[PDB]
Amino acid sequence: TNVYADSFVIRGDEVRQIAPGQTGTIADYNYKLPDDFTGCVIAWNSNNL
Amino acid sequence: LSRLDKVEAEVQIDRLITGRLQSLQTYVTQQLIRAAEIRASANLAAIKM
Amino acid sequence: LSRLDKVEAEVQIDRLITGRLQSLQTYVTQQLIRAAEIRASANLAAIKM
Amino acid sequence: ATRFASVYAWNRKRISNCVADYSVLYNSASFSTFKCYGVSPTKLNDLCF
Repeated sequence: TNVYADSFVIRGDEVRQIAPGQTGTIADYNYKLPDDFTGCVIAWNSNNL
Repeated sequence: LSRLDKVEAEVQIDRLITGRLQSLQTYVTQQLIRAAEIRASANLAAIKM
Repeated sequence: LSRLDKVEAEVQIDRLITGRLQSLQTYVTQQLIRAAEIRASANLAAIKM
Repeated sequence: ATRFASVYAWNRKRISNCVADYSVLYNSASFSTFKCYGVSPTKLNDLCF
């Protein structure tokens, strides 16, 4: 019905928080994913930029 | 509920729900069969009356 | 089946199978008990006949 | 601690008769892995051991 692209940059460690049902620095204060989230978390290295 | 966060708790609670609901269904099925036995005995007693 | 890959689908389908099969077993058990009640009533009606 | 034990000789410091605050240990997030088993990292502050 719609697609929403949510865009940001984080440590390659803290990427492990971006999933439904998680906690931590990013999950707690920056970006929280709902328990019934439908979607794809797409992330890639950007140490070139 | 005092000890696990939601997505981890939900697995545990679904186990409890499943087994408690199977305990209830067992109780109510045995009560339907006991109810038929007493129903027969009440019909007999009404005939004897 | 339109939305999850096979291995992730199989867990969800196994949940649906479990709950639907428990619903069917509950139906058929209550029908066996109802059948016994109607059997007793038919036997009584054959006696009254 | 300045220097840790060797993992063959892992050291068990007993912590007891004290008041804790595990949100200091968690949310300060100088760490990298924080797997909590059987207890949530958050409800951990709401509980006694």
